[PDB]
Formats: sequence, structure tokens, C-alpha cells
Amino acid sequence: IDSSIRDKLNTLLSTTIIPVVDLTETAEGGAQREDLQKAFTLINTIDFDVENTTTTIANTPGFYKVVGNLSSRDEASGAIAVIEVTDGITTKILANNRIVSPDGTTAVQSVPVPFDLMVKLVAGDTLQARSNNAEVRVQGIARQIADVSGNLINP
Amino acid sequence: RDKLNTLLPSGSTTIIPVVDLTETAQREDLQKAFTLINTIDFDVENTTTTIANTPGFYKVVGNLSSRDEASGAIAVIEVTDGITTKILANNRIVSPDGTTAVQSVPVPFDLMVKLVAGDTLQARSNNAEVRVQGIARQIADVSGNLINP
Amino acid sequence: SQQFRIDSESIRDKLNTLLSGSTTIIPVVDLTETAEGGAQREDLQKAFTLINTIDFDVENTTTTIANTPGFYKVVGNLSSRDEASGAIAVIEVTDGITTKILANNRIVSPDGTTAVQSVPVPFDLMVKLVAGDTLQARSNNAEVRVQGIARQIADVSGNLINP
Amino acid sequence: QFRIDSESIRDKLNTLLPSLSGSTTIIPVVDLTETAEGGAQREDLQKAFTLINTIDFDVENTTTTIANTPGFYKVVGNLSSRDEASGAIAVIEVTDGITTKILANNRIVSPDGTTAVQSVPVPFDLMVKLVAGDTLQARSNNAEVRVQGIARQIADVSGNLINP
Amino acid sequence: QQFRIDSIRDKLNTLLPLSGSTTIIPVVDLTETAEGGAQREDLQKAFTLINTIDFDVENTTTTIANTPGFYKVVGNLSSRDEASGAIAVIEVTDGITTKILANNRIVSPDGTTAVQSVPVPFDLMVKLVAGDTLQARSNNAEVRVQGIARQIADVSGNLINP
Ligand code: NA
Repeated sequence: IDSSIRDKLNTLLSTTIIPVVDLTETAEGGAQREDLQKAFTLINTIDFDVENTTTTIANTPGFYKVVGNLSSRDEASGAIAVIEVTDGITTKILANNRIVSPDGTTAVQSVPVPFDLMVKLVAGDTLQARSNNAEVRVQGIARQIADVSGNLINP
Repeated sequence: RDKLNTLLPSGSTTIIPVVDLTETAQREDLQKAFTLINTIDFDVENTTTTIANTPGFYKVVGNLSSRDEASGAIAVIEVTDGITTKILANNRIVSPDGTTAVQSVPVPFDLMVKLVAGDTLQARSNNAEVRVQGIARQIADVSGNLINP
Repeated sequence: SQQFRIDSESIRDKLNTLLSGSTTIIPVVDLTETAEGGAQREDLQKAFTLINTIDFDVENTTTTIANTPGFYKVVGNLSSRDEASGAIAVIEVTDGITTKILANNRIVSPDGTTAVQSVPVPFDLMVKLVAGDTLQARSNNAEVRVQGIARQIADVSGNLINP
Repeated sequence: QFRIDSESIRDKLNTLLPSLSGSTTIIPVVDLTETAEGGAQREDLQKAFTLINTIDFDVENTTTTIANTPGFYKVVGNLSSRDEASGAIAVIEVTDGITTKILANNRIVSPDGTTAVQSVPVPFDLMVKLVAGDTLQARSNNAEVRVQGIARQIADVSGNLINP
Repeated sequence: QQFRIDSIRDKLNTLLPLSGSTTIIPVVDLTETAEGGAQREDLQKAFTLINTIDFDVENTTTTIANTPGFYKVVGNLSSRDEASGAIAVIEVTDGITTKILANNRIVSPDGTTAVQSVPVPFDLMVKLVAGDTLQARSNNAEVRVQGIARQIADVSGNLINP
């Protein structure tokens, strides 16, 4: 054997094919399929509907699924609605509503702008929804999918 | 860091080739299919309609009638237990500017919702002008056992 | 490099339907795919071809997409209309007695105007038909369309169908 | 060790390993398969677009071949939506020169009480397999409507994957 | 007991630079635990404050990434008429060949010059090799390219953990 393989083997820890049966799943407590395990429930759902304020979705470590819509405005509009992740020093917008660019009119129709995110927060991070104006709203739901170590949280 | 102790109440430097016989000893997309019999179809106008109120996982997909965020017309998917209600899909999202002629679009939702004892998944419209439309089916029981289409 | 007793009835039952455990972790490389002649991957299995594609563009009639047992993928668009319109464009499943709408076009709720813009209403479904079932596309009016494509993905039994 | 009684398993093993006992000692393994093959081992990485593999297209008032050799293709993008009554056509189609099937159609909107007809993108996202003589194409019959997108070959006609 | 096996031979030589067993071995797999956990696609691909390449491009060309590896990039462009002079798009380039991967000039209004605009979404997995650049570009103050990206894997295909 001459190989990267020794390297992966190193980090992580023949000519007869061996027939095996994998019992990880049952030893793990049974199978939990991704779509079911990520299900929203009444108790686990972080519902939000933010207009003219800043509202925390999550501020403790872990992985979060967050889906929803923002009120679209002209890209030059003064009315903003976003999902952003921040630590108070650096802030990054993960979903932006000022995206549309009408031509030849000041009558500007608006549509929802969908977002569907998986965000991982570590210590000191905050995932928040923000709207700076009563006319625009960040609406959606979120839930914790897993703890910061990656251990899955049952729905 | 031995998870070997939990599942099963040194390391070799020789890689052994294997073949897995587990499967031999249902695909997700097929398992979750809609049929005439399992489909919970709904088209909700000026009323509140229960999609499901018995424990289990449900898949629910469809559209709401968009309205101005300032509108009084409500069309939503929501989960309640009669004490706490949380909205899972909201129609009052649009923000037109420089006009009172407010075009509307469908607002799509595609959700997996688990209900436990006493939970209700429901579609609600408070006005004849806005709709909650879509379909649902039960994907699994409350214990996570899959249901065949 | 010696073993250890284990106490599980969940593992034990599962091994009968399909004790102790060694303390030397073996590196392996799975050869099951090659051994089988290559494995199928979902996204390729479900591919559309010129032969298998059921294309439809439906206007002011009712058109069968499929009416024989099996699992069907069906994707496309409907012409959106005001929720109050009489103009209907839908994907439905029926058995001649009960009919259920799987995609619905009468959804928009314009306000303060009667000039009603329209957009495509996307659908993307997996539908299993059993004996007697029909999947159809229906437009009741020349102004509205049901457009899209579909193909049989697997038989009523579940056996995947090569593209 | 013990003996197994199952014909299905003996048959699976017969075909998988061409030319029966069980064990009661669970062996903890680690899997190095993805590393021994190396890179783009997960579906999403293997299907990546690159500057070299990307078939970019932006079609206006002409027919443009996206692919015409056997293989599985991923093709994603948008059409200019027009009124369902329009004569302006922007589609993705597949053909053998005899039969032609549209896989993404742009003539879908149904405005009411106006002739000022707003237009939006109509997204498509397809997996298409072509055999000998099949052509995958984008077609616009008018300079006012576009078929835009990207495609790439995901696999040869036999299902063997192509690295990005 | 052993038995001789006579594709698999080619695979073994390729994979690890011939016989079978009759005793079926029960086993547990700890690779994900050994890899450090959260290797499930959705978790591993998560955006974080540190890894997120956020961009909001207007009237300028902005690099999203220009070093080898696989990137996920998602976002929106400001739609314009297909004949519009205002472009915002996401494209990969080598400084010789450039290809647009998301294009905003898609709408075709009829019977009006009052042209409404919507977000044009993109969701891409892009692999850059040496000399490749992925960038967002807008030629006009009126149109944006917005969204986020991160590196999912190195060019060799090793996953990067969030
Ligand atoms: Na308000």
C-alpha cells in the first residue's frame, strides 16, 4: 500500500473481500431519516413576524434551520428587511429584501423574497431578523436542528 | 473518544476490502408519494380548516394568496394546541410602494410538521378574498415508523 | 486487542433477523458498488428522455397524464388567476368518483385594481397511481394552461424504472 | 461463528463476488472508501459547475444546441414568461429530429383586464439523458424572449460519473 | 473458509495502490465520529459568521472567491428587461473565457414600458481550479447581485467543517 490514505487513517485514528452487515443504525437507537428529524413542531418552532424592530431568532450555539420571506423593495429603497448573523463586531446579511429594479415607473410592485438557511452559531453569535420600517417584514420559522457538536435534536 | 461504548453496551494498519449485505438482508421520494387515497387536499376560504389533528409527521405543500403586509386579509398555515398558535406560512408579506394597486402572487410553502397528542395543523382564511390551497399526507406515525403510499 | 461482552436485545434480535465486540478498529474500503456492476444514483434514475417524457400543454380540455399503476414524477406550471376567477387550470388525481386537486391556479388576491397580472404556479409532485386511478391535467378555459412534463419512475410495486 | 439459512443472501453473495457462515463478534470499522477514490465523492460536489465544463447559453431568436451526444445532463435556468396567447416562444426542448418534446415552456401567464403584460423568469432545473441521435436544445423564435441557463454533463450514457 | 473470486480486481488496484469469505461479519461504523461529527450534508454545509462570504454588488465587479476549491453560492439578481442596459450576474472566469452562471436580463414585458422587477434567484455549487475566479458583477447603480457563499470543500474534495 503506497498512499493520503495513511494520512486520513492517521487523522481518524488484504486480498480477501469480507461480507459484512452494518449494525450502526440499530446500535445508534434506530434510523432517523433527515426529513422527519428536521420536522417543525408547535413546541420547537421559533416563529417570527418582524416589522420595525430587531428580533433575535437564536443566540445560543448550534445549527439552525431558518425559512421564510422578506418584503421585497426597490434596491434603492430606504425600507430594509433582512436575516443577519452577528457577534456585535461583524454582521453579515444572509437574506436581503432590497433587490428589485423597476424601470419606467415609480409604482413598484413587491413580492416575497424566500430564504431557506442552515446556520451554525458558536458562542457569542446571534441570528436575528431586522426590519427598519413599519412597511416591511421578515416572516418565517426556525428551529434548532442540532447542538454545536453536531448531535441531532429530536423533533 | 469512544462512542463504541454507547452503541455496543486499537487499530489495524491493514485495510480490508468488504461488501455490505445489509439492504439485501423503499426510496424516500417513492415512500412519500401522494395518492388519491392518502391526499389531504384543501382549498380554504373565509374559514378555518383542519389539515390534521392526530399524532404523526405530515408533509404539507401549497400556496397562500399574498397580500400587503398592512392588509387585514389573513391566509395562513398554522399549528396550535388551543393555547399557543404558531404561524408556519404567512401571506401578509408584500410591500408595494407608490401605488394602491397591489398585485398578488402565490406564496409557496413546503413543510414537514410533527404533531403530538392534542396538536392541530390547520389552514386559515379570515376573508373571502384570500385562500390557503395545497395538499398534505401523513408520512410516518408519531414514533417515526414510515407509512406506505 | 481482546473482546468485551455486550448486553442488548435490540442488537441481538436485529442480528437474528439479519454477544461480544472486538477492540481493534479495522480500516475498510467498501466494494459493494463495483461488485454490483455500479450503483444507481437517484438523480440519474429519474432523468427525462425523449422517449420517456410525457409532455403536456393543456388548454380548454382535460388531458390524461397517466392512468396505469406506478409512481409518477410530474413537474410544470399553471396559469395563475384571481382566486375568484372562473378560469380553472389544475393537476388532479381521480378514480371517476372522487377527484383531488394536486396543484391549483386560482390563488392570487389583487387589491385596488382589476388589472390582474398573472405568474406561473409551479408544481413538482411524486404521485403513485393504483388500479383505476388517473392523473390528469385540466383547463376549463382557453385563457389558462397546464404545462409540464412527467415520467414513470417506478412500478406500482416500487421497482425503479431505468431512464 | 454459526451457520446462516437464507437463499437470498447466498444469491446476493454469488453475484457480488463471483467464482455460508455468520459471526457473533461485532467489529468496529472505519470507512476509507471515499478517500481511496479521492474527491467529489458526494453528489453535490460531483455535479459542480466549472469554467471548463459549463455549457453557458443565452438564446434569442435562434435555436441553439446545448448538447447532442449521449450522456446525462444537468440543465438549469430561466425563460422569459409571456402570455399563453403570445406568439413569442422561449423553450428548452429535446428532439431526435422526428419527435420534439418541450421540457420547459414560457407561454404560461394569463393576465386579466389588462394588455400591459408583466413578465417574470420561468425557472427550469432538469436532469436529461440523451442517447445516440438525441439533441437537447434551447429555442427562441423572437428577439424579445430569452432562454438563459447553464448545463453540464453529469455522466456518460452508461451512468459512469464525470468528475467536475 | 475461503473461496476464489474471478471489475472488482481493477477497483482494488485503483482504490488501494483475489478471494472472498463465507463468514458474514457484523460491524459498526465510526467514521463520522472519527471525522469529528456533523458530516451530514445539511449540517456540514452550514453558513457561519466566520465562513460566510456576503456580497451586495452594485455598479462594480466583486470577487466572491479566486482560490481553488468547491463553493456554494446563493442569492438574487435584480431582474431587468432582456433588452435592458443594466446587467447584474454571477460568473466564473479565467481572464480569457468568462461564463455567466446567473443572468438578470430575463423579463419580456408586452404592451408597456412600466417594467416591474422581481428577484432572480440562484443556487450554485461551483468548483474553481488554479486561475479561476468566481465573481458578482453589476454594470449599473440600479441593479444588484446579492447573496452569500462559502467554501464547502478543498479542491481535492475534502470537506471543510463549519
Ligand atoms: Na406595517
